[PDB]
Amino acid sequence: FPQFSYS
Amino acid sequence: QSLEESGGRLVTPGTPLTLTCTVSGFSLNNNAMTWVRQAPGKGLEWIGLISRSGITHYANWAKGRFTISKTSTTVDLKITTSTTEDTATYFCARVDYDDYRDWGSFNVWGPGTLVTVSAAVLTQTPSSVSSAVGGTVTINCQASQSLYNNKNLAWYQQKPGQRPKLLIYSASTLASGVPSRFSGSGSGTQFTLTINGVQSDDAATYYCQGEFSCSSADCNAFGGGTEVVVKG
Ligand SMILES: [Cl-]
Repeated sequence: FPQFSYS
Repeated sequence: QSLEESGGRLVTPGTPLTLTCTVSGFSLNNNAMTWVRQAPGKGLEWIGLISRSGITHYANWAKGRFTISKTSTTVDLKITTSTTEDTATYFCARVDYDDYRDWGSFNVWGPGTLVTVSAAVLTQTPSSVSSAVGGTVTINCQASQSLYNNKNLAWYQQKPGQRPKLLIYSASTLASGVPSRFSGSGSGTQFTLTINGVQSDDAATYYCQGEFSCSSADCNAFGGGTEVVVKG
């Protein structure tokens, strides 16, 4: 979280 | 509070091209940006997004043929190679999340920039509907997989030739300045948009949009949209 900030 | 986009570009097949989205009244340091395209006469389709720290995510169709980069005030979309299938209006939009919660939605939209070159699905029904003024309109959105947080389904309105406008987010939350005659419901993989007392100004196309889990699917997708006509 935020799931966008991790690949 | 506002996004600005570059002009319309008439290009040859096979030639690289960069679209710009300029941001007024916030920093991309604290905001994620997403790109969405729409070919003429057709519906919204998600391309990808850039996180606050700068991590990119693409739809599966788009991976490799689009690159999203940014500075603090501007985000870009490089089209590596341009085909006829890239003929579309490309919108940028602010991605609605912060450090505490993730609303899933896109709440500020650019005016779009036309480009003429010359799994997770949302099934949205019906494809079109006609309503008497004062009538009731239901639109259904059906996921193929549960959405991020179970409920990050948003609805947008789009009048012809105008950008999309956010109405409902997290399934049932009415956006700023949206009339209460709109309301949304559902959970899991079934959601409905209702218009109770439809008005001549409600004539538009409505898209549902769902946030999924990035590590099992495209991070977002849209329904195919519903054309709503109002008979008066
Ligand atoms: Cl260029």
